[PDB]
Amino acid sequence: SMNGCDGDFKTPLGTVETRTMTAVLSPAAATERLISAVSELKSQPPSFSSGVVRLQVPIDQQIGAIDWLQAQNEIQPRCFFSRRSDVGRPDLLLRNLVSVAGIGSAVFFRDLDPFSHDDWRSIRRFLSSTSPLIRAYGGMRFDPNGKIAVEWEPFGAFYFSVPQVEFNEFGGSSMLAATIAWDDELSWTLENAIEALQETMLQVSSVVMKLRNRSLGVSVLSKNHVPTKGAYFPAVEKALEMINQKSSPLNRVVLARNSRIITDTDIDPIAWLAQLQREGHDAYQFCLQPPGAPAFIGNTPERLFQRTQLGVCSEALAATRPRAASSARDMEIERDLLTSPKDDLEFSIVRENIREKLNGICDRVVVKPQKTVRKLARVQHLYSQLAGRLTKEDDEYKILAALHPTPAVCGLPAEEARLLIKEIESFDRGMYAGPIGFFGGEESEFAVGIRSALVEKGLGALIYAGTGIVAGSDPSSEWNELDLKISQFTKSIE
Ligand SMILES: C=C(O[C@@H]1C=C(C(=O)O)C=C[C@H]1O)C(=O)O
Ligand SMILES: [Mg+2]
Repeated sequence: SMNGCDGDFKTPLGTVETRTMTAVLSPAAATERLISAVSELKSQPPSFSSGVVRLQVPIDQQIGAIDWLQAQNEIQPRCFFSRRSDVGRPDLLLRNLVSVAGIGSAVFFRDLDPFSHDDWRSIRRFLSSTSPLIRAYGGMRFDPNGKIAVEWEPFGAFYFSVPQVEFNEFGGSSMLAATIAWDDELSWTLENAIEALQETMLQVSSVVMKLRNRSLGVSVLSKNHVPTKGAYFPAVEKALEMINQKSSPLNRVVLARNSRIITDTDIDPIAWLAQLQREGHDAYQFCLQPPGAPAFIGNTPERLFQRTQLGVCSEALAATRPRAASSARDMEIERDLLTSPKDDLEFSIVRENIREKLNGICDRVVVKPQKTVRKLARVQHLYSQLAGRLTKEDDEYKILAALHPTPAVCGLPAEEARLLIKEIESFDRGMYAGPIGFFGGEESEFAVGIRSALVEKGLGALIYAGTGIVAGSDPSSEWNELDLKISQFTKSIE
């Protein structure tokens, strides 16, 4: 492929364009027609020294993108993204993509230095408002200045990629697409790109089985935590005095745990993700797997931001109490959350901090509601949606730079929290609690990379979770909460 960060981001490409083929009925037909479209393009090519050409075949059937991805060979990077069902909740910004899978890279974007405005421009060079589905999938480290552990090395400080071949799932139809990207200045010519693409296309599988199985077929040989429970309690104790004494301004710090599971045979991360998706309501599903890397997957409720043209939306998601088995206990826990003066104050400093980030960029911000409880499968959180209008679409980078990270995954004051995390946590968060999603021309959307796992062949998996330590947090209670948060992974692996 080619690293678009190496490109001349101030010089526009020769073209960025989408070509739609006649619709077919099945994925096997789509794969054959797409092979033919790439061939025809090779024989009647564009002649620019740089460009992006997306060729897409509509499929009349509704096919799950994760089922298509499951059928594919290990052609990396592997991408997956499915936005939230957003059931019943208002869309404050007042054909839609249900899921997308990608294999290979038409162009990728990676650096060891933090994602910068120039990097954002480098990606924007490959997108266009008139090609809405040309999108770059990936994310950014929680802390792009932290020490990178080896398991996170392939991800860099950030990793994005336009798929070589992708499957788009819509409400009542689907689409197979392939993307040709090239830049002679980077010694990745149109002929290089077409040749790489034609090899991948002959490897694409149309045996798209509809998956059902609950058994992943792996035995867990051990489970250990970093930190262990014996190291965690003192760490939370240390944070709690910093908060309650008047030497440290700390009011909130999110402290995380890496739960390591060793398996005999390799976990299939796409199969695992597929099982979280059928059981995951109102959540983002994602996979990011750079070449030669473990697969970063997640099923997260939390939006960092969504942008549609000039409208930007984010949310404040903080505090955690468990769900209860009985209806009366569940409601009592919920009312406790909604009425506690302490929780109100702790949630407010999160909501108001995010509100003002948006307020610094948008003319005016809407907050709705001020405070409710968002109920998930095993936990429930306090919650608030915040939306604002950009003056210009190019302010997208400002949104991203202002919001990541919010106090929901880092803390307050940000400076003192971020450095306590650096000193207390002995593992690399990597892209856990980092932005994960995609850039597009007129639309971009990023989840917060929580409720996620790193899945490594020949090893097993790292399962991540954190909790907000605030005045009055109970170490035993928070430890139990970390177990509840990773429970969607630990149950389904069995
Ligand atoms: C840190 C994440 O949880 C986050 C921290 C919130 C809290 O303060 O409890 C709850 C929702 C998330 O924003 C995680 O689940 O790993
Ligand atoms: Mg807490």
